[PDB]
Amino acid sequence: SHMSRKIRDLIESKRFQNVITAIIVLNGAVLGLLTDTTLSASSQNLLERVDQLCLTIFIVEISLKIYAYGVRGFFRSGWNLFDFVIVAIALMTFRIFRVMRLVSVIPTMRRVVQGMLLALPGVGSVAALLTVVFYIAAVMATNLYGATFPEWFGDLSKSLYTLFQVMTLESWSMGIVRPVMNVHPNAWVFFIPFIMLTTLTVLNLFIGIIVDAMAITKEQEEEAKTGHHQEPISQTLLHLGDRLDRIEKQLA
Amino acid sequence: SHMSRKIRDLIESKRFQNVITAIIVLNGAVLGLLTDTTLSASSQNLLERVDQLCLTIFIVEISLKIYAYGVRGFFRSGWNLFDFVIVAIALMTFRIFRVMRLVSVIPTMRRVVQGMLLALPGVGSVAALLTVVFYIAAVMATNLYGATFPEWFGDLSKSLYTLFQVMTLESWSMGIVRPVMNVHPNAWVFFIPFIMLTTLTVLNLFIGIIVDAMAITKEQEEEAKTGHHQEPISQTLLHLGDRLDRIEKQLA
Amino acid sequence: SHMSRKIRDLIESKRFQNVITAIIVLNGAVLGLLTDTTLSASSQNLLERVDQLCLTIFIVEISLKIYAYGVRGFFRSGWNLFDFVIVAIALMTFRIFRVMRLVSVIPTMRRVVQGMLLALPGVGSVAALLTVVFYIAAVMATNLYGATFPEWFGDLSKSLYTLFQVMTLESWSMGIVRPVMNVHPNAWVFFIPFIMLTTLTVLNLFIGIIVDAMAITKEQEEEAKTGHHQEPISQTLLHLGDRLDRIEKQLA
Amino acid sequence: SHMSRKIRDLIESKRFQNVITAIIVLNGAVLGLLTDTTLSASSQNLLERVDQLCLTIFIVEISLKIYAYGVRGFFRSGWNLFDFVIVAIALMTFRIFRVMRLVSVIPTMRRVVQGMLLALPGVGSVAALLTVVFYIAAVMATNLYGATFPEWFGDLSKSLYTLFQVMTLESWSMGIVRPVMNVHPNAWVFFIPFIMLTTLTVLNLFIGIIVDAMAITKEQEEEAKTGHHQEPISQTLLHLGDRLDRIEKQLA
Repeated sequence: SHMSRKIRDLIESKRFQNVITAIIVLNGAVLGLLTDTTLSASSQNLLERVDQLCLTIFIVEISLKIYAYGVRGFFRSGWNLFDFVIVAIALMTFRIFRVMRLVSVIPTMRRVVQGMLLALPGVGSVAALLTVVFYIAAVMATNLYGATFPEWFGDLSKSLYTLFQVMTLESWSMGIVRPVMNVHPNAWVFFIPFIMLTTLTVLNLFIGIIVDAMAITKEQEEEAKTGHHQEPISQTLLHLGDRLDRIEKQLA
Repeated sequence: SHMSRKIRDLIESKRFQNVITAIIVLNGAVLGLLTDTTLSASSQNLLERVDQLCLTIFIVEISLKIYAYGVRGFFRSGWNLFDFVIVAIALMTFRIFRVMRLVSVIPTMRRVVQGMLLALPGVGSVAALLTVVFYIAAVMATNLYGATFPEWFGDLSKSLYTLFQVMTLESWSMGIVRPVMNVHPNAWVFFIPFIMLTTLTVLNLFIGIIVDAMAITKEQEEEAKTGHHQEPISQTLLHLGDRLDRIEKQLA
Repeated sequence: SHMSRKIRDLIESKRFQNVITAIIVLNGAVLGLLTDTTLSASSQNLLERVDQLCLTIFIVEISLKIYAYGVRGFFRSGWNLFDFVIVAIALMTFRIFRVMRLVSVIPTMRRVVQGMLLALPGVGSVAALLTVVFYIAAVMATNLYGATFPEWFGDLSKSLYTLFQVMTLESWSMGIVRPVMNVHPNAWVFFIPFIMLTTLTVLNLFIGIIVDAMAITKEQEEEAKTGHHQEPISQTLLHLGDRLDRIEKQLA
Repeated sequence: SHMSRKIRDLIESKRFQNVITAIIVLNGAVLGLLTDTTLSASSQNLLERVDQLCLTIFIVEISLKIYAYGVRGFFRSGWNLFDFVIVAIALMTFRIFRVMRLVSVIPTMRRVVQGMLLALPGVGSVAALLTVVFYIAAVMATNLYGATFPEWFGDLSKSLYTLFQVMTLESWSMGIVRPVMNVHPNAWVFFIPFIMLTTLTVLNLFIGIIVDAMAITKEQEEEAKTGHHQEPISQTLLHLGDRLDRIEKQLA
């Protein structure tokens, strides 16, 4: 009650954030050392104890939190939920995903991720268009080339894999298209438009994400620092037409 | 008449759009399953029936439309025409192109495509410049390298293919230019400027398309939601000089 | 005199521009057909006559021009000069460069090229920085790797070639850096920073050219259509502070 | 005193800058000629003398400077310090780094570098996010693939190297992922998301650096030319609301 409020003053301090950070890093360094196959059984045992400890400190932390905010208002944050699952799941195979908590706990990092997630809706149609082009290209490539080139095109899955490699431009010619053209001389009529269209569309997708993500993140950094953001130049002129219509009705 | 108007209320509903969408997807899923060579004759027969059905539902749809708008005002839309050809052509070899109708029927997808098409005119000159550079490079590479490297440069078509691969940077050095230089030591004087100029110009082309397409699509999304778009800051200041010249002539 | 002025009305017409264009294309198509080694001697002889003709029409054109403007005011245009050299040089080895005249004669194409040239000064320092990084990297790579990898690094020229290939990311790892690391295990400490720095800087160079070129070309298209361009929003507000300081000194 | 002030008039002249530049270039040309292994002992001896001379002229220069500004106000500039270390270090293995002084001495070049350095803080979080993704990916790839593919993934360092190559898209499929999938058929589920996420994030990182660096450098070029820069449109409208609130309180 006064307890509830004094704990939150802990939870929300600089020093406590620094301590959870330091433990994420330590847990991460330890999962890193464990990839090393040459370790003694004792070394591995130790490292596995440091990990147990790290996981334990996280349970407390989360408890401190589920308490000092209650079940309703902890689980009202996606980051709390994510922190929750991440930690809880470890009480039941890629443990190293725990290092993602550097993102949930460091606010400037969290704001980068939020900008990117929030940008995803407005490129949904560019992405769907890419999806449709892939699907169509993969069906045609399977029918065209599957019998003569089955490792690359022998079924839909193979085709999609190969076309993704082709869109990334990786050995698309020496490794895929020239060998195809030795058997199907006009295959460039398929592959060259595929490349032009997917590279255009994937860059549209990337640029749209990045331009929006950056604008979102920047507003969030403003709000977090000062409680508000910059009004769009649009509003500034909208509102400049409220105070000019009034200065003209005054001026009569 | 009241019929004409009640059908359009169908045609233009949310639910009917959802139903045509669902049938495109189904037709697409089925052309996908058909790429699989291992299918029984019965399985193939069935799938081919589902496709026949899908095509049939599309004929009705289009009929519902050519009617409820008349021959003049259906064929006044490029999307209707495209839908028309796409569907009609199937009554006479890449059927999977029918999945492009996800674009013509879903409005946010249609607006992405429209932005891109509408951006094409204003990069026409950058594209023509790329075309001219290719043509010249391919003539020179044929004359320079065609006799000693005929698989890559033996004729104009070969040269253009190879240069396109070179502009995409795919094995341009280990696979093409170093082998060329073993016979023609100064060939880097050709290939390195080619790469610098085409990569600059193709990126100019891509960026111009994308920046314009995005601005067009965004206005179209505004118009579609609210019947108008944002006036350019330019007009907002143009018009701010109409109301400032009048507030100064009032103020005398 | 009235002749001078009536010729210019030819020179500057739409139809005459279309005719010079058509001849450039024809000359280009013919230099293209000549790359084909299989041609009869008669075919080659003919084609070579069409080229002679094309060159001749260009001499007239230029004459019509050097006349109707005089030696001083023809050679006052870089495009006229370029047209001049291009054509004159053919009266004394890459003839196909004549197709560059599509650029000098078509105004929208000329404006693309002008934007790019005019953008070059303002990226001069980014380019010089790239140059310095290359030079330093190539000296170090020669000293580090020249004795053990002389085909790639054996002298300064080899090094620069290889590093250019490395900056384009072409086989930089499977083909160059992994083989280097088998002999020099820490070579990634050289190559990975090289890549990060040159890819950052070359993209800075590209983006700077393109952003400026596009703004320049767009002003030139405005001027060419209407005799003026859009004032920068800056001037529009500068000038909005001239008419607001006067409306406040009026308002006293 | 009047000496102090007359020397600075040297130090800060155009001609003296041109002379230090010319000596950097000469020192650089000479370290370049020295990479050549075929040189006589006399040639090498000479070149090594030209370098000794170059280094000597630099000691004077720096002395002229440490004097005419004093120990406090020379070492108050990062460029002076950099110049200082660079030159002093040569009095005790990559000498060619001395050519970096073209950057410290030429002001437009220095302003390019400053924009880039100054842009680094505001992408710190995007970079940290890339770092975290790498670290996690490398731990997982080591555990997943290290035993079956130890040259690429056998330990954390190997994994990071390979993943960096994969993010650059260099042979990522023909050279790494297809061979991995022959043993681990679902490995595309790891590698394809890795590529999508790192290419998105590294481009975010690059674009953020470049957009900021260019805006910073451009303000610095303004300040250096005229003692001030352009006020942000924001301030121009902020301040346009100071003079509109006063013109409305006047107008009462």
